[PDB]
Amino acid sequence: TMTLAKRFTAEVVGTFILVFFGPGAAVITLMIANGADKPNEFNIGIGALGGLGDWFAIGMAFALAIAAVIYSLGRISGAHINPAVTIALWSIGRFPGREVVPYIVAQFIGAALGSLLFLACVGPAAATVGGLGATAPFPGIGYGQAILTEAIGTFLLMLVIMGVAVDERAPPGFAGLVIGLTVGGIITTIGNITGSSLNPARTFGPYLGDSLMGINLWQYFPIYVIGPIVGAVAAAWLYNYLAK
Amino acid sequence: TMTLAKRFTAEVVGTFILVFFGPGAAVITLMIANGADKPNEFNIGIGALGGLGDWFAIGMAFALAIAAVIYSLGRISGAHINPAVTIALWSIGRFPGREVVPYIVAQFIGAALGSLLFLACVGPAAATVGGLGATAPFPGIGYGQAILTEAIGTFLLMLVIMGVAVDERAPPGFAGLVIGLTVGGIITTIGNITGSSLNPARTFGPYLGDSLMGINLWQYFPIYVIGPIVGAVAAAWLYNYLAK
Amino acid sequence: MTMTLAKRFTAEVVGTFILVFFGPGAAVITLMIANGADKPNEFNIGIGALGGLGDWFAIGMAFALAIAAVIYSLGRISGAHINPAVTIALWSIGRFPGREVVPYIVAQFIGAALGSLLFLACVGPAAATVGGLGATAPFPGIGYGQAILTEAIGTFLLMLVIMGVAVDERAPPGFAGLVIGLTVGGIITTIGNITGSSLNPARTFGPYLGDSLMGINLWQYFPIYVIGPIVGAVAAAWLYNYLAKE
Amino acid sequence: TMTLAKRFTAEVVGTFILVFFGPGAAVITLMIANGADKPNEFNIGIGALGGLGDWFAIGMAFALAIAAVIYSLGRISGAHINPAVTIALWSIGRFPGREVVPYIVAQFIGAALGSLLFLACVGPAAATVGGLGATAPFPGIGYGQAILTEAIGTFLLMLVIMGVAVDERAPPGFAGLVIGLTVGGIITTIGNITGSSLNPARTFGPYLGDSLMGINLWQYFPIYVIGPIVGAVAAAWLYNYLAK
Ligand SMILES: CCCCCCCCO[C@@H]1O[C@H](CO)[C@@H](O)[C@H](O)[C@H]1O
Ligand SMILES: CCCCCCCCO[C@@H]1O[C@H](CO)[C@@H](O)[C@H](O)[C@H]1O
Ligand SMILES: CCCCCCCCO[C@@H]1O[C@H](CO)[C@@H](O)[C@H](O)[C@H]1O
Ligand SMILES: CCCCCCCCO[C@@H]1O[C@H](CO)[C@@H](O)[C@H](O)[C@H]1O
Ligand SMILES: CCCCCCCCO[C@@H]1O[C@H](CO)[C@@H](O)[C@H](O)[C@H]1O
Repeated sequence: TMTLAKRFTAEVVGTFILVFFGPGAAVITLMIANGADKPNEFNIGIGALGGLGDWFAIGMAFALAIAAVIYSLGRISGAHINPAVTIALWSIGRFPGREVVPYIVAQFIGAALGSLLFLACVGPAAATVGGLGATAPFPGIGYGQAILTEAIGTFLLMLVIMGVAVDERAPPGFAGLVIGLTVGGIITTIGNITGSSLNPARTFGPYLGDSLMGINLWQYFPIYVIGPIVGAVAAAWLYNYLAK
Repeated sequence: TMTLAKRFTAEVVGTFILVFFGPGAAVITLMIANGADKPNEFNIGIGALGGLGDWFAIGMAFALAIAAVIYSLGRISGAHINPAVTIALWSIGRFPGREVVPYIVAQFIGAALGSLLFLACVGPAAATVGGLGATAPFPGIGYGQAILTEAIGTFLLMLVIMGVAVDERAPPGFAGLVIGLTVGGIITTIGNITGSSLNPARTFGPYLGDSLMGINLWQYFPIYVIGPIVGAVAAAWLYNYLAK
Repeated sequence: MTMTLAKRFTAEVVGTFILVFFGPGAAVITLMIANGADKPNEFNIGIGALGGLGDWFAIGMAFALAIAAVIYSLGRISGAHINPAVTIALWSIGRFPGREVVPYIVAQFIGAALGSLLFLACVGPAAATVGGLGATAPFPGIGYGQAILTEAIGTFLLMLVIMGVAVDERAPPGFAGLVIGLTVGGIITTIGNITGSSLNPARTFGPYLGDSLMGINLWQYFPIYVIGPIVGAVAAAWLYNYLAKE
Repeated sequence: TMTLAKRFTAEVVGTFILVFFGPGAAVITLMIANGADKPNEFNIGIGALGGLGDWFAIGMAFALAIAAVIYSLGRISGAHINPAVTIALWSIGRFPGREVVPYIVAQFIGAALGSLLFLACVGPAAATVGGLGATAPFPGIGYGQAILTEAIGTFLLMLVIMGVAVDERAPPGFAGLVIGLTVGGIITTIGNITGSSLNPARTFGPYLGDSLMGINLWQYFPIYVIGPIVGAVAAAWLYNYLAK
């Protein structure tokens, strides 16, 4: 088992790729669709040109990136790339408490780096037109519902993480592909309701870049901390109850 | 194995996710596409912006969710999340008769919960504009053809379920992924003909929420009971005849 | 459980039926739902009109996931050839009995006609008059010369995968169905708007029958979907062996 | 191992299929979308009809082709079909130096063949309208950023190649599928920034056909040599540091 110093840097490089490519697709969708007829308020540009196919596109950007990361770095850090996962796994005694805060920091640092680097790669348009793919409720969606859809979202994620990754009886090698594809699915449905974050670090990244680029959104941050965690811890604890 | 009480609650939580995310994509497609030019009668808003890609998006929302459920819960309840499967497996003596009615109830309860919760998450728009993703025949499609396409649909599903899940010679671990992706495929073709239900619990959920939200559609329910069961039992029995 | 030929025949019918019901069935539904939308040039015939190339990947995936489903359920029984070019290619390497090539191809053709006809019944005449029963034929500005070459280059990559992940002893077990299907899905996405990406005489036949039954005669183009696929498959099979041996 | 003569001809036939089908999708997208409303400068026709779904479509054309090639030919040549990979693997002492130049030549020859054959298959339209799918920066993207996005791109690729192919502990059989799907993912995000080449041979092919068809673009070639290599070598070396 690799030194914590190396699992930290593994968690950085992982969450960096999560936030570079995942929310990077959301930006590029918005940027190439910018100008097209948005036929109602609920449609904010994503879906304008490719309908829900735009959301699957985006979900798959996320999924296949997430999968890549697990398959390359999972053996090293565990490939958490998400604080809700770390917190959920800790709440079952599958992760050391001493390492939860160090992991989450590694995730946040990685997320900020991915968001900032994407911004540099594309130009200011990435934020002013793409929002750096930051998550926030959609037209006609309150905070109440926003956390609930984020909890129901991250509940299904963690449930798969238990079933195909943590459980001794899980078929080896499927983990990365399954976990990622699952996220990809969740984004397709949940995307146009809350931006399907499922992940505090993945929300943080853009929020920083945006508020660095003049666009302050931290009002909505709790939705992406409370929602994901209550979903993940719920999933983790339910799993164990059902499987013993 | 796990107590029936726990396989029940496993079947609820499974069918819940099946109906939350699967038909939830259908709703969100319709909602974001609401207002766009529907260039003929046959196009009812799905396909309006993203063409058949909208249907594949939707199918994948389903497929990846279904897969997630099998990989997480299949080890517990069997992950039937569908009464036609349960009835088909019983008709081969692979499932105890004592448990078919308890399973189907668990499925229906889970389906109503997933439909209701999605509704709460989004708002009334989810029903009045999205129809809660309920299945029903498409423009120029009679009841005769609607049960036949639903049979031909659920026939291919069950056939895979025999071939990659029930059969002792099936390559282990591929189950969840293959079965889900297969559904995904069916929806892509059959979607704009009957809404590709393949599943009485998956049709029931929306139908309840809709008729709770003022939109009564139970006229069409037999198409999604008869069609799927005749398809599933036909597949199960054909499989065994061919494989011995 | 090496099942009787009678049962591998009926397995090959039920397999090629699902291949032609769902595969070309997506192509029809694409056309039908997109019917009326602005086709911004000649090369766009309605597929791509609403969902761009995403419409072609949608269609390719309808094919791929159906093909995959078949292999994983019936492969253990008939071999899940569901394609005469495959049977002929495998025979040309002595991996399939000559006595069973003609019986296999007939099973495939019967299954393909049944899938095409059943889809037609399911939807209505619109399925043919508007959807063309998803029959393959060259696209605007594509000659017969190029149409067979793109169909050979197409089915060459298919058969090459079939060798590598299904026929070869050293292939990782269980991946076969998924990989072979997804591969087809890939080929359709690129080749689709050039020839309809048939890769398969039985898959072309099905629609052609239904169409010519519904008044739309297209057999002029059938050789493109017999010659092209076979020359591609037999080439792939024979190249594979040359590369992988002694 | 098979003789080098046969691994050469294996690398030709592989990179041929990479460039025929991969960039072949890009051409067909452009050709069928030719004429449609491009609602801003950043949208050059890809995305016009199917939004980002057009980019995922293209990425999957690539991914599934790449996967096919590894699964069929990887056993023979290693299925590099990419000079940056060969050069990266050499830099770790996993590939013989004597074979790096021969491999790269095989790749280039195979790429030129695939590009030329596609051109022949379709007609001049393939170049004059499709650009033979050649990669080049997008509107508002400088050379500085173009190499950085291509490095960040090919960095993720090689990182997966280490994790699921080179590493002794990698789950067997997942290689082809995972590596290809990963590329597919990268193209979806990076596509509309640089054309997501990740690969000198894959850029070369089109560039030749194009400059044969009157369209000279070699001004941009360094972006697709420097970018990919620096990304691949960085990834390879980082991996080993993290995994020992
Ligand atoms: C205990 C409830 C905490 C809320 C978790 C958020 C995800 C909601 O998920 C729900 O969890 C419930 C558990 O009570 C189950 O009864 C429901 O079927 C399930 O859909
Ligand atoms: C008929 C009088 C009873 C109230 C309606 C059903 C119970 C409340 O339920 C709510 O009703 C709203 C409609 O106003 C919906 O938007 C909500 O999503 C639904 O959950
Ligand atoms: C018999 C079970 C009652 C559960 C309390 C739900 C209260 C929602 O209220 C009512 O429910 C009734 C039954 O669905 C119907 O009259 C209407 O759908 C609804 O207005
Ligand atoms: C240092 C001198 C060693 C000479 C052996 C070189 C032959 C390489 O061998 C090839 O390598 C590929 C990837 O590298 C493998 O995947 C292939 O199976 C194999 O054909
Ligand atoms: C240090 C001596 C140089 C060895 C040359 C490479 C030999 C090929 O080694 C090969 O590596 C591949 C991964 O790329 C795998 O596909 C093969 O299973 C493995 O045998």
